[PDB]
Amino acid sequence: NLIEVFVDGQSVMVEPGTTVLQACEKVGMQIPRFCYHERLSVAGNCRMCLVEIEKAPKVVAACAMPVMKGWNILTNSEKSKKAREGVMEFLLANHPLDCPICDQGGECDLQDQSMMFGSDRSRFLEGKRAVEDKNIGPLVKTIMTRCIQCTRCIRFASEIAGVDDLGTTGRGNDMQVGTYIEKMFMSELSGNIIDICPVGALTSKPYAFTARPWETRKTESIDVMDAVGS
Amino acid sequence: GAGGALFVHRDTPENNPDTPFDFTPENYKRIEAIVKNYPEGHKAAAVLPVLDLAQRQNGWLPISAMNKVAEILQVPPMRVYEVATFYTMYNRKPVGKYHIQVCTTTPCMLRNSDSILEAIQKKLGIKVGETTPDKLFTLIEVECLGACVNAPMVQINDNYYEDLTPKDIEEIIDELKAGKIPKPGPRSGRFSCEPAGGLTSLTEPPKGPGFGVQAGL
Amino acid sequence: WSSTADPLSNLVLTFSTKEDAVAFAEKNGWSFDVEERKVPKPKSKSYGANFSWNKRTRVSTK
Amino acid sequence: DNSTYRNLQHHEYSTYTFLDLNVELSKFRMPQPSSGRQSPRH
Amino acid sequence: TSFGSLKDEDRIFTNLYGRHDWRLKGAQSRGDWYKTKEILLKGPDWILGEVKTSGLRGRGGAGFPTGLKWSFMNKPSDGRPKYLVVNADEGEPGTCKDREIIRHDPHKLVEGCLVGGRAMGARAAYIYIRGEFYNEASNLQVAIREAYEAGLIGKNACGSGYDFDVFVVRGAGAYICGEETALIESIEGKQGKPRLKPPFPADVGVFGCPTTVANVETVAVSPTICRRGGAWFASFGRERNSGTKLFNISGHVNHPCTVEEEMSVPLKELIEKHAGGVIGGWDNLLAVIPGGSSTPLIPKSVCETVLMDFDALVQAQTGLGTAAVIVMDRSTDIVKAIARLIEFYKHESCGQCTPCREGVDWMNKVMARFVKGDARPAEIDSLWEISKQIEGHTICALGDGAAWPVQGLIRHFRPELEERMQQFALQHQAR
Amino acid sequence: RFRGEHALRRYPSGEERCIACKLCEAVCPAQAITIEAEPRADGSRRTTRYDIDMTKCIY
Ligand SMILES: Cc1cc2nc3c(=O)[nH]c(=O)nc-3n(C[C@H](O)[C@H](O)[C@H](O)COP(=O)(O)O)c2cc1C
Ligand code: SF4
Ligand code: SF4
Ligand code: SF4
Ligand code: SF4
Ligand code: FES
Ligand code: FES
Ligand SMILES: [Mg+2]
Repeated sequence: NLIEVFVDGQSVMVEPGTTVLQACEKVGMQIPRFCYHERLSVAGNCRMCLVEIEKAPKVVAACAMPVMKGWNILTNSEKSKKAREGVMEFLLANHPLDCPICDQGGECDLQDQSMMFGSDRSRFLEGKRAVEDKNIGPLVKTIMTRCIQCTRCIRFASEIAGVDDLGTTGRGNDMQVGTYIEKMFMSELSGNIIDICPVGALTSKPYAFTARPWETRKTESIDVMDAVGS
Repeated sequence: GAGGALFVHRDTPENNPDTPFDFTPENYKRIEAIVKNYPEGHKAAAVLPVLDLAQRQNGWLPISAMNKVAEILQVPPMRVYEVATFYTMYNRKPVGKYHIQVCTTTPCMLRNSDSILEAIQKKLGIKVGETTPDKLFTLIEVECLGACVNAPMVQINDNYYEDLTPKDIEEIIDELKAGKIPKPGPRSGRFSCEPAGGLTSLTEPPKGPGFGVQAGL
Repeated sequence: WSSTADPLSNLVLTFSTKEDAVAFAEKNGWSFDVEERKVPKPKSKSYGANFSWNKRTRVSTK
Repeated sequence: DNSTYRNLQHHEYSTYTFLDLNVELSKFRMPQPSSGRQSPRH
Repeated sequence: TSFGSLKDEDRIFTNLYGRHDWRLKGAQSRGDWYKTKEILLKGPDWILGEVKTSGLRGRGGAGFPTGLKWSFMNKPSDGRPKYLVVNADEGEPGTCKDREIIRHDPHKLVEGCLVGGRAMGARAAYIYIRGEFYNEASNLQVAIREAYEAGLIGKNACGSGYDFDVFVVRGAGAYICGEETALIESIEGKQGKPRLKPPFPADVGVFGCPTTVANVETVAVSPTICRRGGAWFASFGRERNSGTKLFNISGHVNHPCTVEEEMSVPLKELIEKHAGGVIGGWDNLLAVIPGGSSTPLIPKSVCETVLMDFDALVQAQTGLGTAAVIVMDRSTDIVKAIARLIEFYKHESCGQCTPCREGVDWMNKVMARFVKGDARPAEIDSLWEISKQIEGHTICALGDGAAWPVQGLIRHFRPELEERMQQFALQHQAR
Repeated sequence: RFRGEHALRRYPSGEERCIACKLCEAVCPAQAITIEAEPRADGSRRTTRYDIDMTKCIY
């Protein structure tokens, strides 16, 4: 049966196996995330979803930690805010200054979560990392200096598209996502990696540089290319 | 400290999917013995031993060898590439006959490990990551090799040469290039991790079976 | 440039309830088409499923 | 006697010593358990 | 009460230094493979109780009750195989005890694997040995072959009706794959990156089956504890810190070595007795790292009166770790040594998770600037803050272990950093 | 600091500075800037249309 957990002191009944992130979603709080996608598996590596339990001295990964009976989740606590600020500091410390020339532009999760949960200043006084750009076909443009190594494309590729040609080569700070060979990621479901990439590492090549998210008007229609009716 | 080695593959005449590589029948027997050390339905667990065997046979790991291993184990070539690039004992680039790996971590750095490295560089006339012109020696720096108490030490084709001095390492290099195989082990007169001055423990004969056996046990 | 002749092109109104929006449209006299809200269904996420002993959910990479 | 190093058998090993020993041990092994499928991709 | 001066009759790891025969005959000359059938007949619960009474704690880093872990794995079967994984990826910079055990007491290791497998109800034992130890792995395989031929392992092991297999898995060079979950991932033929907890390895381990990861020294001392009591093992050491320990003394010491002693021997007596003391004498000692790179450093003041013990070193803002004692004398660059350790952690980082990846690279760069003084005193607190941001926010303990040496250096040698910065500022402003 | 007629600058090499990021268009209070961009022949992110209405600009 349902177990009772507490989010900021508010009681909520959740099924066993529910994670902290899903419990907060039920109570109406959206914990920040970079690697967690509800349609993909759980990775737990970006470390952006760390939250504080009231009596636990260690922060837990909300996207991968199942809730226990009588757990109080402090989403807006000082430890949670400091953890978010530190993780955002690391990500932006290694990220490049490409926002004006980046198609992600005003619809970037790194920008929005930096503005909402991260600090407004940089303590990084060293040199940044530059990564060679790969080529995976005429549809997806890869500028991999902007990759945050969140492994969404790898998990999507394998699980959803049944294609296992994406992965991480090397280790440490020099870990790179790619094919390791000149192989085109050509599939009928290839633009979804453009969608799910939280940063501008993977972007649409036909749409490149044409517009910005705030200018466009959104019209909700359906698809006529096939009989699925997407 | 940048590694200096790329993690991307550019096809070359010497390294391409058409490069000839295939296991010998003895290596196929070894592979079939390795594969059945793991539960059925988990053949992917043999990727590391099979890649190690391929490297031992060939001297290094070409992309064709990686593809052959992937085909043999029915695992994705991308997964094989991930393993090969992650693990540092796999040579994705041709190396010399002898691969000197000098430990340069702090327990060895406290003793004169820089002296050993400098002596090796002077003896061979190469830098810290290059290869001799005759394709005989390659020299690299490595992290802890697990022989800290015998620092400084080097590893040459899975052979530990410990308690080294510049003269000792020069002698080892000369013996290797002559054709002989130097005896691995400490070069300071010690046989093992025991203290150099003398045995401060285990000075008496070991007790036989059933020395302090519990009453019931 | 992009010209227009429709005064109500940029007019978007915000309502807290579908009933409130319907009442406003009815009292103002415009026709209306209502689209029901679509909320994502609950999903069972489990990190331990990535290492299943006999199931296909096992991941080949991390 | 406690003055001679008895671990001298390792100045004979070759490239394939470990794998040859693994091959020899194959006879003494026991049947491995099965997952019911040939691979997670099946 | 005082501790130290362990007797050879009580030393568990006989044949250390390899002065006797390591074969099956040599091990059987000692107490190895004695009444193992009787131990197996006594069975799992008795062995677990014996271990709990002996109070053995983990010898491969974090000190956890081995009895508690094996009791965690003592749950009833649910139709899945059971595995004991013996960790022998001795990548810690300062540790050689596992190498010595494997190379000189392989039959002790095999008997311990069998006893632990019986205690946990495990069908198989995978000994994951690092790839650089080729000769050690070959000796281990020879010992396993001798045991199989003698019938000590296999089907009806020791004539007790318990089937048990022992395999050896040679890894590649990965200090991260030394970690338990990364060890499990590397055995499964993957990259070898640590998992998240839950699920714990006692519930979902290698191949998705219940597995227990145990250290070479722990499993090797298990059968000696079983044959003997465990009141004896508890008698050796303090109340909650019991047994004997292998210490690897290295660095600026007269006689670097590996020795076995009591679990609460004072550090000063250990150094002055089993290693000949510091090269320039005890008054020339500068710092000691008691547990390898993972544990912080302590100055001479702390080292003067401190016991090589878990709780004793915890109260000294340190940790016992792997009992690897690195000694640094007054004539060394402590900043450069810690920077080299941080560079080691940078190279030996799996790169999976953002805090350790980015922060360890950042700390490496900061320390590289520090060793030459090309910095400002306001950056020391920034380095402390980023180290605190790395610690506790990572998947595995490598990220925590990469920040503790930095914290220790900042806490005990901040004047050195500030003086070097002042010297660099004077040198550059003279232009 | 005086603000008068508008101008588009160049780098010392002669390449245009504008990268078609539309921040000026987004921040213009009077909506006097119209920008349309596409990749150049060499793949650069450059503008094709950059109009300013000086009867709508408030300077
Ligand atoms: C040889 C060896 C190397 C280890 N390396 C690491 C490491 O790099 N990082 C880490 O977090 N833990 C490391 N550990 C600790 C393991 O994660 C785990 O705590 C240990 O293997 C369990 O053994 P124990 O119960 O005997 O302590 C290592 C342990 C051993 C034995
Ligand atoms: S991915 Fe996001 S943060 Fe990075 S350059 Fe593009 S817009 Fe900026
Ligand atoms: S390319 Fe994008 S989706 Fe893939 S790991 Fe990098 S940031 Fe994530
Ligand atoms: S802390 Fe470092 S070594 Fe451990 S999982 Fe994270 S990236 Fe890997
Ligand atoms: S679009 Fe506007 S703000 Fe952006 S670079 Fe061009 S002139 Fe500057
Ligand atoms: S969202 Fe949980 S660690 Fe990434
Ligand atoms: S530090 Fe060099 S062998 Fe360990
Ligand atoms: Mg995108």
